[PDB]
Amino acid sequence: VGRLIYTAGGYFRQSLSYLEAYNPSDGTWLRLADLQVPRSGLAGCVVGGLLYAVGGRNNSPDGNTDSSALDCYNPMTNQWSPCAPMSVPRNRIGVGVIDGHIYAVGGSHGCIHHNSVERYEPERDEWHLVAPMLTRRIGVGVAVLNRLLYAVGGFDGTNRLNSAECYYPERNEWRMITAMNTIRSGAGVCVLHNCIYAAGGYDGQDQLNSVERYDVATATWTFVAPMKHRRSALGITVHQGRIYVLGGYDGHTFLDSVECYDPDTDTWSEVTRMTSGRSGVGVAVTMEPSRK
Ligand SMILES: [Cl-]
Ligand SMILES: [Cl-]
Ligand SMILES: [Cl-]
Ligand code: NA
Ligand code: NA
Ligand code: NA
Ligand code: NA
Ligand code: NA
Ligand code: NA
Repeated sequence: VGRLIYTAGGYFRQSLSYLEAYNPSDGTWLRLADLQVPRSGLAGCVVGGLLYAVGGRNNSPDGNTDSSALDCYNPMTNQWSPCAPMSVPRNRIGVGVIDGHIYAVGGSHGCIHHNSVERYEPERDEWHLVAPMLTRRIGVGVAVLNRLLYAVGGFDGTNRLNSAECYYPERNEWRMITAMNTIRSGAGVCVLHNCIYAAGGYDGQDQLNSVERYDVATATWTFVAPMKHRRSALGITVHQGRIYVLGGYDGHTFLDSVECYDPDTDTWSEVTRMTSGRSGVGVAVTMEPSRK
């Protein structure tokens, strides 16, 4: 019945295997089954109650490799299971879910900065390429609003981006929308109360604490209250009508801070500290694990 905030993987000196679940009510962190492979720069999402870990990169003292992997965690068994991999490795990926399908957007593979996009069908365990973005985007933020897919910011290999573009599944076409006020790579992007939020990131000079919100009806981005802590490569999710931001990098430290945005008051507050600081996590929300 209760839902937890799951954080998977991340980076602190090397990529991490942690899966931990935060209970915003009783404050606990539950330590769950490790990822099969340590990964940073991955994304998390939930479909049908199952948690998915998508893409990323294994930075290890034995060597570094970008990842095409898709893996699925079932809270009712506390077990990970592999899925079919993506067509290419995608480090610093963004993902969104439309109609029960997972869209993997952008990211990098070595020196390749992807504009390509592909779609996963859980009911067939198959990926299929769809139309590529207008822009190559690593560290791209992704959100779904009214069954359209939005790709926000990122880094094209040369320039960091304030542009955003919108994918129409029925047309299989990408269209540019209004750009953000601020250039951001590695921002946290999510949807809350029918608006897209973009929090934090890196503009090529500073890590950011500013937060802006996109309203489709007006096609305008508007600043809201900034986070307490500047952070790039943060994890973000929505739980019970509030945004949570987890970890990240502030130019000096890998943060363990978790901040929570209340839209009704337009206020951020620090609510917990992760068990260790890290950046580049995948985050999503689903039902708590079966006690056993
Ligand atoms: Cl590509
Ligand atoms: Cl919820
Ligand atoms: Cl994520
Ligand atoms: Na592992
Ligand atoms: Na995500
Ligand atoms: Na896989
Ligand atoms: Na298929
Ligand atoms: Na960044
Ligand atoms: Na707005």
